[PDB]
Amino acid sequence: MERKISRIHLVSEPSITHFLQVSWEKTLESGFVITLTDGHSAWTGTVSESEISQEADDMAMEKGKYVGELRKALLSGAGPADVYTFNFSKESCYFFFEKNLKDVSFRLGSFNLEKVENPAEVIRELICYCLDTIAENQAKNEHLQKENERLLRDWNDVQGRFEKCVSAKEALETDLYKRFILVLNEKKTKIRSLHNKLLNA
Amino acid sequence: MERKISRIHLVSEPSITHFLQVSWEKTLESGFVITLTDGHSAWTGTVSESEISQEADDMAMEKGKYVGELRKALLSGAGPADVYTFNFSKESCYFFFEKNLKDVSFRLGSFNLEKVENPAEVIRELICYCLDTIAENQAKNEHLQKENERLLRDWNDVQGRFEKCVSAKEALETDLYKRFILVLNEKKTKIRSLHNKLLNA
Amino acid sequence: NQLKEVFSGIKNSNEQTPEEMASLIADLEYRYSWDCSPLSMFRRHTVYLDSYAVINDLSTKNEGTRLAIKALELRFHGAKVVSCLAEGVSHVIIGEDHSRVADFKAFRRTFKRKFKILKESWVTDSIDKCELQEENQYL
Repeated sequence: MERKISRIHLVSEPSITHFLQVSWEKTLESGFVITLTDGHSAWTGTVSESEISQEADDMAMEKGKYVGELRKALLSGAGPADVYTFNFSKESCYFFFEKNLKDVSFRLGSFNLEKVENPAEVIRELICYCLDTIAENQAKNEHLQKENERLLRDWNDVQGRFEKCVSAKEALETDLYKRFILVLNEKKTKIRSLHNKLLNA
Repeated sequence: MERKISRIHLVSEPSITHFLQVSWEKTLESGFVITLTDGHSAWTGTVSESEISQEADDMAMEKGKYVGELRKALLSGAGPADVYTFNFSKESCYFFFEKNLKDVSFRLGSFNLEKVENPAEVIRELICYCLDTIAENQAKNEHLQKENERLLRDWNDVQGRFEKCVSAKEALETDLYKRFILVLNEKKTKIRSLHNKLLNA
Repeated sequence: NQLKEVFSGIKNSNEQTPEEMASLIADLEYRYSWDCSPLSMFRRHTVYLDSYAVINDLSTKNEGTRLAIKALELRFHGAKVVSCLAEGVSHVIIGEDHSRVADFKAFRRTFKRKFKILKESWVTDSIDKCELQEENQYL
């Protein structure tokens, strides 16, 4: 069970903004439930799998593209170049959404909703869910920050250890090579002395 | 500007949850605004620095301690060993909260809230603020998770690099020692040849 | 065992300087053709990193990235990591940030001796091979 909340500004009433929550079990292919609210009244509707199939058949549109467009519009997936317009009529209890492109609008979907007996329950549930999600996000942020701090400390420890290793390697190399060059210089001096003695005799 | 929402259960109606939001400019000491809503109607009130100071003086406690207790109560900061009772008389439009403690009720605060004629606007504003907060938290969490993944990858890379470096360090000494022994043996052969030539001469 | 005992006999020797020690090491490698060893093959080449937000400044270190560990690995293998962009620099490594490639090219043109532009992935790939891969594929 997953629910997503979005804000829509109806062209009929641009000043006011409505909140629509869509709840689905696993995917929208099997339908879902949409609840629209304005702060004073609420409407509810169901788009169960049968309704989605009927709409797709009526529109003669591919199911994959249908679900993709639903993801883009209902879940607020619209891109920068994609604009969708929603219009809800309470007198007819209808709610239809379309896409505007190249100054021409293509109908995308239309549903029917029934006014709930009382909106207070819907408002309270929405606010409770929002607060719970905020608390969960706060907890996740704290945990991620602690993990990031631990990881940064570990990286600093690694850097220090590698610095120590490279310094030790360099020191060992220079010391051993200095000893070797000293020994070789002594050997070369002896070689030169022996060569001079051989030349003498 | 800071705001904090919380859920409470009024003793008058222990069946629904009322959402109260406390908004303060910079700190709770300077004052705050309390807005309580049950999802249908909203009551707004304000408390200033003078009122808080008078309340602290009346109850004979330090201003800091009283402010801390007020934050613990209203802002949902209650710990494990504490409980508070909030009651709002709608007929008198009088809200007040007390600290229940082992069959002893202590009045903690009391305000007079005036019902607002447009609860829809405040409900929509609260919902919009919650949506913005959750969106910002989700974006921050995603960014932090990406940073953590990057740091983990870097840590694995550097750890493997250190493993290889330390593995090669031990063989470094053996290799240079073998090279030194080889060159010294060559010098040994040269000096032996020179000595043999000198003896022959 | 004899060589170890002889080396242990010497007490200490700290009379030379890093430049003199590097020159002596390079001379020994050239004389005895010891350049085929897996390490110390970067000794003849000086290496620079783009770890500073502003070129030739010692107060803007960008520590906290993969560049530092890359430089440390290069130095361990034998590369001479130099902190001042002298005219004698021969190898320069630039990471994912290519903003200052033009400045590096201009500096290379100005300098009498040109240093080939190199990337961080080249050394990362070359460590496993322990050989100097052609820079034409990583310019």
